[PDB]
Amino acid sequence: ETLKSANELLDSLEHSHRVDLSLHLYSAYLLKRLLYKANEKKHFYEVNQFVKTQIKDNWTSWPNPNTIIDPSVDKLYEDIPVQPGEISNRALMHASDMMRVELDAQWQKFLSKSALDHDVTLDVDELNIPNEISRNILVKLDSLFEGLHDKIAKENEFDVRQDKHSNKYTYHDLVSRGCEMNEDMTDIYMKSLELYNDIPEKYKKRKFRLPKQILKKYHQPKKTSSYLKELLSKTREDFIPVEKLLKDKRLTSKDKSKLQRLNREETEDALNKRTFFQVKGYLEDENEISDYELDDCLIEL
Amino acid sequence: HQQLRKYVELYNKEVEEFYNGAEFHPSKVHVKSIHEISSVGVDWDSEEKNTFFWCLSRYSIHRVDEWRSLLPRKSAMEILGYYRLLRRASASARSRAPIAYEMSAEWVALETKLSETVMAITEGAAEVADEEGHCEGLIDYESWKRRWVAIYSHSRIAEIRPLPRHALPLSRSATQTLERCVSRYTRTLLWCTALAGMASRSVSARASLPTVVTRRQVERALCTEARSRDLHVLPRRIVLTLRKWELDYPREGKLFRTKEMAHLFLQSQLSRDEIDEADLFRSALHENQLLKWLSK
Amino acid sequence: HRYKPGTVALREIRRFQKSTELLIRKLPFQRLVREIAQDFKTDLRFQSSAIGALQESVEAYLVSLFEDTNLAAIHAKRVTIQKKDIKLARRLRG
Amino acid sequence: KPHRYKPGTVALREIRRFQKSTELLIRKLPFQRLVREIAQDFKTDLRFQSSAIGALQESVEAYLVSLFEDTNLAAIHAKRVTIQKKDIKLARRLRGE
Amino acid sequence: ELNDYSTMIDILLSDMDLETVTTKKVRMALKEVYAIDVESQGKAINKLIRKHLDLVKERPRFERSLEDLLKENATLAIELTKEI
Amino acid sequence: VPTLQNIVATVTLGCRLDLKTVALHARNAEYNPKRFAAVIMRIREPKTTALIFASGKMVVTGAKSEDDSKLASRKYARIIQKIGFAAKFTDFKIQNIVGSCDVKFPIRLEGLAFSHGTFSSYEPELFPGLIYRMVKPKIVLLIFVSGKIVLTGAKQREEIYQAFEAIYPVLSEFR
Amino acid sequence: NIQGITKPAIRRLARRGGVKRISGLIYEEVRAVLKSFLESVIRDSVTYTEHAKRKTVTSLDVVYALKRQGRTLYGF
Amino acid sequence: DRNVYEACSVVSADEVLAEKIDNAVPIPFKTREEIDADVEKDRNEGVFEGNIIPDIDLRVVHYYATQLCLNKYPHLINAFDETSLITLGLLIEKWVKDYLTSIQTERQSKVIGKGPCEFISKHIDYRHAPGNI
DNA sequence: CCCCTCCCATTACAAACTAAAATCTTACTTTTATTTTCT
DNA sequence: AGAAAATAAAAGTAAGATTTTAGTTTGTAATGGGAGGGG
Repeated sequence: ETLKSANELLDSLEHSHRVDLSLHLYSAYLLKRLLYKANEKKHFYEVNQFVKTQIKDNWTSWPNPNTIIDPSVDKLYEDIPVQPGEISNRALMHASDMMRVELDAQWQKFLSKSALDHDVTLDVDELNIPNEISRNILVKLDSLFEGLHDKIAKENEFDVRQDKHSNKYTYHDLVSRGCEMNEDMTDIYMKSLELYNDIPEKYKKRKFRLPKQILKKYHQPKKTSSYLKELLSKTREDFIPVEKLLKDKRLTSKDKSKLQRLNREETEDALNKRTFFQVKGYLEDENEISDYELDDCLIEL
Repeated sequence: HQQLRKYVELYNKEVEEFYNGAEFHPSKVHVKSIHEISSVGVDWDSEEKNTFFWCLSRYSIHRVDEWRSLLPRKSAMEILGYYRLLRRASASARSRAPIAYEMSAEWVALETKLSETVMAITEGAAEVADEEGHCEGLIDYESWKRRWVAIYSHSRIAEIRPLPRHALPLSRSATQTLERCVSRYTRTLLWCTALAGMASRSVSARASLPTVVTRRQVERALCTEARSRDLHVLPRRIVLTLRKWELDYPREGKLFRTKEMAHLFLQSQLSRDEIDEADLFRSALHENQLLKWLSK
Repeated sequence: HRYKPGTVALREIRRFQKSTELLIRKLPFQRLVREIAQDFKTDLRFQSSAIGALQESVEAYLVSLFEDTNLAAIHAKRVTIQKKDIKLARRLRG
Repeated sequence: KPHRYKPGTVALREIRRFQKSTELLIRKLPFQRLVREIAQDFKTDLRFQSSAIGALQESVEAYLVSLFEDTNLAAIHAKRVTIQKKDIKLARRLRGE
Repeated sequence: ELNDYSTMIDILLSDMDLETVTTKKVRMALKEVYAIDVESQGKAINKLIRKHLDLVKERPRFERSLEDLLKENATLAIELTKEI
Repeated sequence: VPTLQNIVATVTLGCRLDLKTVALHARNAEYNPKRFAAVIMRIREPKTTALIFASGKMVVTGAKSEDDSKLASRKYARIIQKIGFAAKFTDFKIQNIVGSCDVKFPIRLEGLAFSHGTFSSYEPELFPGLIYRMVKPKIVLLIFVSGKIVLTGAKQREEIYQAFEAIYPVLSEFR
Repeated sequence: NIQGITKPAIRRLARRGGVKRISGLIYEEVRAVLKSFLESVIRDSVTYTEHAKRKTVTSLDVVYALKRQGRTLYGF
Repeated sequence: DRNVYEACSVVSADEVLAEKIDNAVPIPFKTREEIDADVEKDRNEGVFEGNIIPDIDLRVVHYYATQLCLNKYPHLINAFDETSLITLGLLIEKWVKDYLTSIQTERQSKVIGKGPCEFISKHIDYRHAPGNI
């Protein structure tokens, strides 16, 4: 009967819902953000421990020597321009081949949408992204990662040299990196605000309150002498970085919990402002210096 | 005896051509264009074709990302697409280049005299030197005057070998531009060090979590930043200045006064041709027609 | 009626050939590339496409330098470029 | 008008002399006010250590020294008697803006 | 200024063979040597070339080698420096 | 109002197709007549899968829109023609459009089983959802526990929207 | 072997940049710029090849070498 | 499982995450249709255009980034989170659209206009010439 | 197995200090560049 | 017009006084391992 057709219809929907990664990465972001907002005013220690120990960082952290997952999309289509778990140049060349497939899909999707608006029929034999264009985009993507890696390597060498002489990335960093590559990230920044700030405000935090059973599990010790005030008075430096202060063993769990709550609130405001300005650019003074022009070269007698 | 005015128009006309240099009939360009009823493709106007070919000579197609602004209505696909057809057409076309004329040593001697004479008359129209700048401004020009008499006056560059003892004076309009330049760079520097560490908060020990900028972070930012950020390091500038001006200085002694800035320098560093004969003849004729024109 | 792709005029082909022709001869440039490789004590071998890519990027660099060199001559109210003009452009760019 | 027809040797004393904090081209107090004003654009509680302002000053002074060197080279190229605005504009043009 | 352009045309015609001379060829040579803008008053400019092209059939064709050009260029250059 | 997901187009090729040769010529199309008597190939950008018969009839599956299905069908016909079999693109016909929407209101499906059980069936063992068949316009729709009402069997966008509008008040009530 | 780049090559290159007349003593200076730039691109091309552990230099290595200098190249 | 990449390569990643937290709170899943529904007011105002969630296959981007980093940049292991991968897809989509946009007026806008469509245009009359395709 | 508080050994490092290298003051001679007289 | 002489400017030489840099010492906070308990 029609049940088999309906069963096949249901399986396709479930298969499509499983395959797409963007919505699953977003759901992980929304789960962590909603949990903190609903449980930051009270029980910050419980929710921080609950998130950190159960929804671990390695849930979405990448890349790893593990999770070498081959999409293998170049063996599926023809409308296009290795042993499992292998890490080699053959795998790298294989990875680039499937990247060009993804760029081709974006190229054809953009043109097809524009053609319909402007009422133009397209020749299907020329919709392929040009090889020179795609090769340049792959170089750009490669240069994006080597810029991040170069900064880490140079910073490590700087720290090592000073020591001898003396003796995590989020969408904020990706936006900042694009600005360093002299790209206009105003459009992406506006889209990032909607996805990461405006949409989560629609959710009702009352639904994401931690249950009593979980709260009792992650209880912290109580009635312990605080050491932050004594530590701050006797310190030598005028300012103490929060990251150094969070890992210090002279502070009790309650001391760190209050600092972590304050740090999370202040960092988010600082991160939002930092990428807002980096997108805007430092040329806000608008006191532009005129360029060497034709008028500066002519001779009058 | 009017070579001076004749040279001036020659210079002025050449300068305009060098700047405003950007013939071709309008046509529709399509990806299937093959060889040398309605036409199909994208419209390429005469001013667009002229701009495309002039830009191609002045900048390679590899720099299309920059000069595509001169073709506002043409996307990078259309510009690169047009280049692809022409390359295919040119290689498939039947075979059969402007040169720069090599001038004699006598011509450049005459031209230098003409150019120097022109600057003498036009020197009266130049802006005059300023009176004095005070401590309200960022730049202290007294230090610059002391530098020139002590460092740059010893330069061994042959082309500028007779060097004035004292630095050249600056006009008032020039000083304003320099004041604006350092303000622009200060914004660039702050946005690379102060804004970068905006997200790293600290605890006010000797009392919110403020953001603190330290010399450790500034030097780290200067050394580990991308070289395209054009961030300058003072100890690195000193060695570059000595090489640039070919100054002679002792090498045994220590260049930097303090170990900290000497250390900072170390951190930054580790982070029978018939073509020729034809061109010679054309150049000799080209110089001949110019000399006759001036000799009139 | 017939819908036909717009033809490229022959004067457009000649202008394109004038603009994009590789002015440096391939053989002398190839020998210079080999000398640099052996002067680096390098056993790596350069493909023909790699040599062509090196050449076509050299012309783009040289043309850009001559454009800056002409600006130096213009600044001195001169219509011909000299050795001192290239030296000034090199010093300021570097 | 005076000229040095024999380029001597730049001894280390005046090379080291202008590495001092008091001999820098950038002035102490005006640069501090400029830094604070620019930092005021960032709507956050941002503070500078005393040594941090000095470190920024050396970097800023390094840029101005480079700009002055190229501006003077352009002025000498044009045989100027007074450095003009277009000499700065030419140097910036040949520096890649 | 029209008489000034006439001298330029006379100089250009004195050193090119008249077999393949075209009004466009001389007009191109004007921009190549003297950088004068031919687009403005183009019709007036073209009249001068045609007028001058009739007068160059009288004299005969004299071809001077590279050596003759080099020695005469030196004479003109050193003489021009003296007036300055 | 509901968003369509799957589109199936019916395109007939005038020529007679040899499934064995086209599979070898195609880069990634897989053909095995033992299980299925059609050539399977997919294109990336439209994300459409086409079934290629030896008789020349071709049905594509996975288009996000009717116009995209025509574009996807053209590419499928172009690929077949590029082999050299002289296929022809004629008689384009959309045969089924599948649309769905989420009411965001959790609705129990047990009540709709017996409130109107003549044209609607709910076999919990056979299907997790409720089978609902409404007469006019002719679209088959399924009721789920969460409320993700899906619609299938329509022809164009005008009909599929009106089907939702008729059942919009029904899904809002019967909590 | 730097003399392989002959005089006519430089004269035509200068005209492309807008230079109409040249001194005639600049050829040696241009060749110095010729070699110096060629050193940097070859050095980075070989360096990028070692990091890929390959035994030859291809056009992509030159493209990546120029990208590190902020220069674009199109592989037509 | 231990990853969302393995969970997205009958049980979905949402179910794995729900059992990872013992179903303490509902899992906030937002489909593409719902995501666009919550930005339609700002989309109408023109503050932004296009989709805010990438359509590119992030699995392909992840595999390329894995191979690139594990072969050349070993210091980037585990250095990114979910938001970095989502934003990376948006930035890659931006690079492709960069090669197709132009300054077009109707004030001026930087959009995709006449040019790229007509440059590869083809008028087809299937009624009389169905062989063009 | 991972959380916590607490211990304790070592190391980092700013402050104070000593010391040696650099440089400033005074005076002088000697080389370099400008200007006046002369042919 | 050019040279040759005159004069003045500049740099070089020196020693003793004074400032700056470089080395050492030292106190104590900073840092991380570890045991122990508790779940």
